[PDB]
Amino acid sequence: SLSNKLTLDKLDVKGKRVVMRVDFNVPMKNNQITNNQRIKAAVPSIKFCLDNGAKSVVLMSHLGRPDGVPMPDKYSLEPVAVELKSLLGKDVLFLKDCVGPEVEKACANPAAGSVILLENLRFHVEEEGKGKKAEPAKIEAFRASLSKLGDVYVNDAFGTAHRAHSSMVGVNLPQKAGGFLMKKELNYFAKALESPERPFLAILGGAKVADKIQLINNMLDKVNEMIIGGGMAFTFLKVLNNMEIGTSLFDEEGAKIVKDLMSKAEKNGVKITLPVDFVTADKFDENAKTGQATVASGIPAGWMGLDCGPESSKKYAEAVTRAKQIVWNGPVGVFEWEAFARGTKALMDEVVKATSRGCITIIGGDKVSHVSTGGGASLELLEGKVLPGVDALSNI
Repeated sequence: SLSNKLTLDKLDVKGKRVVMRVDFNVPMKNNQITNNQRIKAAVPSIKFCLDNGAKSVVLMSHLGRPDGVPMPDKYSLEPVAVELKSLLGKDVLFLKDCVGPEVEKACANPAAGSVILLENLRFHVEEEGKGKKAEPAKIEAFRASLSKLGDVYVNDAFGTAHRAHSSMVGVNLPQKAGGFLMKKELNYFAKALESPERPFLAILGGAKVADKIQLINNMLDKVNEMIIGGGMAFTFLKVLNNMEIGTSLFDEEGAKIVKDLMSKAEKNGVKITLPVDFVTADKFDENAKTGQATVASGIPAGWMGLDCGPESSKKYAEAVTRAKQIVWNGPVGVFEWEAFARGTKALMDEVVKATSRGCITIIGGDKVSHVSTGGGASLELLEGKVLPGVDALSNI
């Protein structure tokens, strides 16, 4: 909801220093970024600021969960600065901290047009307001320091909008505006949820049932169809079909409530699509020996299902084909491992094809309508919850 919040499009930034919270919390391997989507997504906001004469843009974010200990050897934002420099065609000055005298001096009056990226906010216990306990006078000093780094604050950190952390809710500046990414994300989910195109399909995958209960319930009140996929589905199939599932994931708490989810699906007229066949593995390994199973065959003892199989992909494809809107959150298989990526890659293929014929296609965690930068924050929007990062924006 941004009708009564200040937004970047109406913020005057000419000759002003902008401190901007972003979600640059990007997947990483051996200090190489493996998905730069979250960095690219902040670009419109940054460039609007530069193009309208900001004196500076100070970007701040966390990365991973270093729990309030400075971990520059493992969870440094420095690779992001390098990546952002390409994206912008502008020098990015990387500061090895995010608060204190040195950072304050670097941000006091930078050369016109400067883009500055601070180090991981979570190197300070005062950001989360807890660590692996915070002191109010320390949290206050942390926040007072971030508040010096610009004249105006912008929150473009949609992916972190569910976290009531100091950089998200604690910044004390007269004007705190929602960025273009904040707006775009909220608009898309608001349209999808309040004015859906129909049939409305949700594809939900993931490992467990018990932590997805509220999500599933809230989705059942809005959708026409739901795919339940990923390791979750083994819980449903053991309960509903007494499928023999081997060593695959089994949610003992979620098993107890599958009856109730299906009851809600039924009274709402929601067609549930579960997988019907599987790619099995002999261990939880990328280079495990692999096989095949169906619901009817069962999964042989000692083996686990790590991807859906080809007939499940035809069934998932039936539901995609009928859809005019799709919201997909969670994997249907362990696609980080190529042997177990076919179900996900096939489903992505159908979803891309649906976008080509006019289907609204929303993915979370240009061949689709909207690739969300929010995993958890979007999961929170889908369960009907408030976003502290949005609430804390200044009102008009």
